[PDB]
Amino acid sequence: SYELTQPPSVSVSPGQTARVTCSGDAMAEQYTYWYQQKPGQAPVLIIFKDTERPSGIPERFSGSSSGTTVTLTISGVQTEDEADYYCQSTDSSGTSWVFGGGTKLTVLGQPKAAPSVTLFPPSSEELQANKATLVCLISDFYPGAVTVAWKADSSPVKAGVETTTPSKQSNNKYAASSYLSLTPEQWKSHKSYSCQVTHEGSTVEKTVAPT
Amino acid sequence: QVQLVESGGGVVQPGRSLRLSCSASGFTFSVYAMHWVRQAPGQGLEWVAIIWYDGSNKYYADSVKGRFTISRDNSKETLYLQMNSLRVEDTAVYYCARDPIVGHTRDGLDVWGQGTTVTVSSASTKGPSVFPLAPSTSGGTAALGCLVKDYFPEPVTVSWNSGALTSGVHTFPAVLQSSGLYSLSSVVTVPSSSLGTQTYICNVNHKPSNTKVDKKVEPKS
Amino acid sequence: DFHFEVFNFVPCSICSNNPTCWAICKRIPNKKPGK
Repeated sequence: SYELTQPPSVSVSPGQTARVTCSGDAMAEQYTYWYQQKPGQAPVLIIFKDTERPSGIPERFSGSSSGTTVTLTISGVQTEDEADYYCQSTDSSGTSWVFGGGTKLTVLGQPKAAPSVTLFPPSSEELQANKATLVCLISDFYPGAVTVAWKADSSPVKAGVETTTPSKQSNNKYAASSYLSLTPEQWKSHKSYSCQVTHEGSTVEKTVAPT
Repeated sequence: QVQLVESGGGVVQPGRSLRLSCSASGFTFSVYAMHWVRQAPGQGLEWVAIIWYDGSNKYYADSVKGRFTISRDNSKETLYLQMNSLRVEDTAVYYCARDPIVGHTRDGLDVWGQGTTVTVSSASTKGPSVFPLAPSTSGGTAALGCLVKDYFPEPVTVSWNSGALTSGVHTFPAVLQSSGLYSLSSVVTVPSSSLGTQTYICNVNHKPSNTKVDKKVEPKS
Repeated sequence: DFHFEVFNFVPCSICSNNPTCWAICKRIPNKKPGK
């Protein structure tokens, strides 16, 4: 029932000031807390009781409150500050704990890079197994956010699509994968299939045909 | 050092039960409240339950009320979560965290463990099928890989040429399909002039099913 | 003002049988205090 409202994403450049707000109907009577979580790691306490910063947390992190809205402020953001930030509080009765939806803070710490796309048709071995999977591999892009669109011939297709969230490569650039599941007859009937990747207002498209 | 270690996670079928443990060390466990907090893959943190320092007050999220039971053993400095009537949507990493309730220099969930993984699914243990991603000019590069399809449960590890090939290797995270089975791909970028001489073999290892697959990836035709 | 770990007080639940501890200790409340 009781929910905290937190923006899903905030983007910032190094040296700028990042702000993450979080609101809740009972925040004027209940303390709020802020946690930082990096990919693959446990959350870490950043701000407690609205405004207090524990010893060992850098001074650039601070918190303030205006009543039913609290704000996490990071002055002079560093690349190491890129993480998911969660607000947390309690309901009006003080017997139920609630987390906000989380804010992904993106720190633009390297120049923008356009993605490279490689589209694999279904292998003959999988087709012999009465299955068909088109594999669209996206690589070497930054920031780590893409949208993938599949097309049968010229019309969009959304059924049977599975796309992974971008993860960092070894060269600190991002990669992602998208799958289009089909039947063998679906793969042989259409003239072509295409994987369309959109990244930073630019579009990269590859096409394969069963001939 | 102040430390929290979760254990007891595993793979179970819906309706079954599972008991998690969280062993503390490095601090006076008996004066802190203890939380359970879970996180589904790719999702946010969700509070599960809390127990008072003396084991009296116990509060639960509505999503687990009547099914999960929290308890603690201060003599062993251990926190427990009894999970009954498990559901698919209970699949998450489960953290424990201490909470002083009235802390001064620190407050809230100020110390977290690393978590333990719980997977609730009606699927059974199954090894994967490995299909090649065959490569298709002027000193360029070409991408080739392996499609590790329809395995359960996680994880699966992929290497290339028994670990000798690491440059340009990227193993993607898994995808949970509607069938309840996982699939991922591992790709490596190599010079296009080596596709006729160099041999490329992906080494797939699925420990939960005790399945190992070596698959050679060749250009088509 | 005795401090114990993250607390600015000594919890009475760890005093055992020390009389001087019970004269300065404070009890952890049954409810999380509000603002």
